[PDB]
Amino acid sequence: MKINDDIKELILEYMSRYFKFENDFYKLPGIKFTDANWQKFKNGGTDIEKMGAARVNAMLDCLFDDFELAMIGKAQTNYYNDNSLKMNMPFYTYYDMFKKQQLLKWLKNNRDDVIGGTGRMYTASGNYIANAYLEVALESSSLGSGSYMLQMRFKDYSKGQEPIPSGRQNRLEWIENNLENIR
Amino acid sequence: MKINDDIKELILEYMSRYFKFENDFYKLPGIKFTDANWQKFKNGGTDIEKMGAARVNAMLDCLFDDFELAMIGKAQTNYYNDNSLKMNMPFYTYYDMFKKQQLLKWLKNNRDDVIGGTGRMYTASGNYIANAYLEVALESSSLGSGSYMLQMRFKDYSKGQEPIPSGRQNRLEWIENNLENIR
Amino acid sequence: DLVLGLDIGIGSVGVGILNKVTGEIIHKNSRIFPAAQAENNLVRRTNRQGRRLTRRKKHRRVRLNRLFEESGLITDFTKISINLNPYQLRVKGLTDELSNEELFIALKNMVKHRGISYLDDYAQIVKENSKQLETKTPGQIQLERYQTYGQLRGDFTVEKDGKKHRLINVFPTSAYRSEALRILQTQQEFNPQITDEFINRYLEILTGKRKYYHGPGNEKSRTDYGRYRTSGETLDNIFGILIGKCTFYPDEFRAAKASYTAQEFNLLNDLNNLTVPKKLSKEQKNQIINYVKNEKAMGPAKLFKYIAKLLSCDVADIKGYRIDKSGKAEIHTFEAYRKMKTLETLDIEQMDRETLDKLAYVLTLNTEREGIQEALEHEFADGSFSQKQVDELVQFRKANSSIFGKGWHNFSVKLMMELIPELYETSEEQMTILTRLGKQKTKYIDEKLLTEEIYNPVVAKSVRQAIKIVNAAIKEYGDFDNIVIEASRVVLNALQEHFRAHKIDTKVSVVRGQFTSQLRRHWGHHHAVDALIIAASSILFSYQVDSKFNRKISDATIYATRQAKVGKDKADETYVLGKIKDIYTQDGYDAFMKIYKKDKSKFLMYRHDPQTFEKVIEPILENPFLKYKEEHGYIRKYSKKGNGPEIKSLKYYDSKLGNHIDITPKDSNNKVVLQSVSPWRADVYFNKTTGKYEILGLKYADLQFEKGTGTYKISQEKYNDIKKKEGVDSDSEFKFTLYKNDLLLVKDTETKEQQLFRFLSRTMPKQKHYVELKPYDKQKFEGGEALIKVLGNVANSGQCKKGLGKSNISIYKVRTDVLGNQHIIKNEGDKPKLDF
DNA sequence: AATACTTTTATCAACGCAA
RNA sequence: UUGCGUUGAUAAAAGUAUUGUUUUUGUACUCUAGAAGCUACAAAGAUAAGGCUUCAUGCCGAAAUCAACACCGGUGUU
Repeated sequence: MKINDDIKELILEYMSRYFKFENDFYKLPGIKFTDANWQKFKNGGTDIEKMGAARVNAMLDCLFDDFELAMIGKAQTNYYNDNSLKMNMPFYTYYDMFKKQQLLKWLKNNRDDVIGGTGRMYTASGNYIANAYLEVALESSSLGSGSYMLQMRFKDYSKGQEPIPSGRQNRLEWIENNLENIR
Repeated sequence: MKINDDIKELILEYMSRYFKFENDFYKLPGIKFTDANWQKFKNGGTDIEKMGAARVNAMLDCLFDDFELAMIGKAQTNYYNDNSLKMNMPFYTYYDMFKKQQLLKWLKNNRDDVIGGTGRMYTASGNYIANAYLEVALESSSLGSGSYMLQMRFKDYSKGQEPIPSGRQNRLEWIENNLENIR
Repeated sequence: DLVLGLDIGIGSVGVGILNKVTGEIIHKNSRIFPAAQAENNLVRRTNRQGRRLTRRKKHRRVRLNRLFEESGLITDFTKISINLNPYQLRVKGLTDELSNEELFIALKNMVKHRGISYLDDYAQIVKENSKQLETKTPGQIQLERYQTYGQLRGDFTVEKDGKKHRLINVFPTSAYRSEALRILQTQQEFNPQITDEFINRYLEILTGKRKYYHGPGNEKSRTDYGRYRTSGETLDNIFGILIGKCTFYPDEFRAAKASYTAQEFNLLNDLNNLTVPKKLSKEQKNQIINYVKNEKAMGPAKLFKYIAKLLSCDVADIKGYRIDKSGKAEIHTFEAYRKMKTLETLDIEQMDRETLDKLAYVLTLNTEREGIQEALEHEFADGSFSQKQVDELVQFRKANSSIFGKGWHNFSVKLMMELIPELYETSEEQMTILTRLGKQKTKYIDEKLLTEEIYNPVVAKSVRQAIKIVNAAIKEYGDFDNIVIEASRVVLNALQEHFRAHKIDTKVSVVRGQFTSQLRRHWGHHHAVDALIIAASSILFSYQVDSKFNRKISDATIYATRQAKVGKDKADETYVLGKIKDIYTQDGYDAFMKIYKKDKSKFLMYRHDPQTFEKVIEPILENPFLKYKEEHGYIRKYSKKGNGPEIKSLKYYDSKLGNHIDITPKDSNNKVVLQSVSPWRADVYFNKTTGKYEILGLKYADLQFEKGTGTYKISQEKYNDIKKKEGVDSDSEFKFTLYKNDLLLVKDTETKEQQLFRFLSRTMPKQKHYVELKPYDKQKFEGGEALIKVLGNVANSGQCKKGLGKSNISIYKVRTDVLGNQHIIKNEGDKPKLDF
């Protein structure tokens, strides 16, 4: 894990994904910006390499799961060792590609083990957002009291007004047919 | 994972585990201490919550693997939510218990893909340590040229003065035989 | 030598104990519980069988999609145009060719609205709206309504060339089947891929309906609300297990009133109660039974004439008969046996006796064609009933609704077969024969027998709480000599049967409240000392805790929000909207003046269309909306020529946004919320670093059914999110949890003062560690009453809301038993319970 | 959420007739 | 207290219809082919947050039960 400006663009992109109003994100406990400091941080003003470690590691944890903070280090490892990837695209597009490849390996090797559900995210006033993302886990890596060790977090970008079905078979089949509308 | 007073103690304990001199640790280019500030950090004079993000994550990235920060997050959840765990041990003892639990759960289910190897941790002297930790990893979660997705490092606390048997089957039999000693 | 006295009220039960010699007061307390109002299971049952309609509507659409996909007509269902007119496509495709996508939109709009089916002031309007179906399909009716009046759906009045009347979109479901059959026959003549199995499967999708005696479920779904039970069985009629049991054999089902045995018993008991100047013998009884059996026309008059000629005296001498409303002679005949002799295809004369009892069980329970046609297969012998016989008894039971819809006898056939040989010879009633024949927890008293015989829902809860108080008292203070109490006779008989079968005599008695009011007038906490008065004729509190987890999480009403600046805002804030419906109504005009006087710019119309707000400002000034309605029609919008739309409603910025659930859709533009979210419990934490308590707060909405197994829990990461919000540090330690009506002790540490309250909730979610407290001794906490030195005063309204993150307090949890003996704890467990 | 329609089973009350 | 016969209330459970609230899209109205998203109408999606397997006349989700812990329906104590 390294902290640089690519992590700032990744934080800004995923904040733009899960939160419709920005006031819900930067006023969370642990992050706790003001409006002037947010308009300074968002507009390239203040450095991220010199910020507090607790504030950066609280911004990284609300948007990524505890397993998705492992694929950021491996994405940074394979991204700073290839001239064919640095010039073409930014870091978050490669991160989305990495996450989708690991999902494809999950669906190939361990297809009768993949479970999922709707996730809810807590905003800056405590009132949560029902169905903020779609969480996808491996049931063999269950841990205890409803927490999983291998877990991912997607979001659907679909045009048809038809929600994701419930049950293990219908949800797995929806994920298999719509493997392009999730980022 | 959070950054608080119980992360500095884990960093200091793992530095005392892996490096033979402290001067090999705090002069690495990501960390870059001086001998006054290192004793100020080692004695409790500074705050780890307000330190620079790149330096703290560089320390945590040098000492730990990319997969074990996920285990740090999960262990922090289980550790802070329970009372006897909080008030009967330090955090690094429960972290080693968590690591051993996951290792035995790894060997119990599918032991045919567990492989191991030697570890070479670089220092600030040009040389390094040829064998300080033992790597154990899963063959199914292979990424690229030499990268593994799921991986952990252990240390041998045996007092028989015997070297590591190289090869897959013998090392698997040795780590299964010595399951009560390594931490 | 102790006396127990109980005061059994609506929402409280008082209890006292005396010693009967010295008269000292041993114990006195009061149990307080909520009253079991019957309005809550009505809301739960209404929403339970109101979600099934939505579920089956959606499943009709799913089955239609699978039908189109399986027959090969449409492959993918993404590019179907939302913005066509379905009614024009229905009326057009009666005689033309629709190209596999217009047919989909037509048939889907058909199955989204099918009609009523019960017809095989509201019925007068369906009578008016059904005469035009003699020549037109409902699609034609709705299309002419659409292109004549503009408006199609709802119920709406309109003025035609003749007279003002009413239009309603309800048509019977026979016309929808006829229209769909014509459409599919024409499209089968055009499209040769519509098979006859396609149109049959579609027509079973359209007009399919379960029956009222079938209930929910499937062969493999196995719900316990209809048939197909979870025990592996399968009923025929889900009301066939609700039939009550016999009076003297509590394992036998009752007998049908129109069986052979019930009518034989009723006639043999009807004329043994008849005294003739001295009772009728066995021979004349067998003769009159054979005379009422073999007779085409019997009655109550010809029976009296026949007994008058059989004993040869007269008719008016006889006394003992059952009189009627208007004074006559009423006596049982074999009415269902003489009526069942009018069947030409099946002969009942040489048919068995038990077969005449199963034929009345089937014809008494089942009322439809499919019920009787299905309940003649499993019960009876295989065969034994031809199809013409089955149809003739189906139209027989449909023709006689008053005879077979009477009900069920209060005895069984197994018991009534033990008296019919007896009341032939010995001329007696049923009661003397049953008297001369005699048919009729190990330490504590169980509640299953006594709540079984209470049916008022307010009384049964009080009865069970009094039973629990009695069980706790005889567990604590040995045994008594008197149990005096205060629907009423059955607990007397239950306690008497309990103590009588246990070979220990205690005087259990009731007393009237007028006597006790007389005692209070004569002799000179409200339930306690009055229960002591009850036990004298011969404190502590115990509340009931509310700890049920799945309750109403929020409203079901969907609200719309907008981002605006109303009044004195510096930046854009989110605002919950409202709506004035039916402006012409008197309440709509009073509400319009209520919004209009305090703020003019709260309306959305004033900010976006101001020109037409200079056409609503004149009828409120110089004319109020109902007068303009009857004068010129509705208050239309602003245009150059008078073709602007009408005005019936006005939406406005109602309020600011507080507690909610954000249920905004995928492709939305504004935030869409659910309001009125309620709290459940609170967890109490403590840290030795600062030395003050922290208090979480959970809601009903924070838990969910989880994603792999379906168990109801809250995970640890979401719990840590709620811990981070509410100000609880991560190295605090967990003390206990508090539900509603739990007793909470607050003790000061500097000057050692103690009070204890009841927990209510965790109000004001802007400050931290604020908690609402209810009083211990009373039920109102009214006034500006003072408290201990650290908390303060009760507020002006009567609501105690205190921030318990103080610097000197200490907090304990009190667990009172049913008698009120308080046990004070300080540390419940290692980890709060999250999995249920 | 909130009005229209259909059906079954059970339990109390109140009056009359045997006890 | 047991049986029968009428008329009144209550309770529990089941099967349907039409709307109401809200989101998007289309036409009309308004201002200059664009915008505005107020006022109408018509479609399509949702309707306590959510979840399941049996793949379908599919199913569950707003009631009641309540002092805890320890020892073999009973026994002990803050």
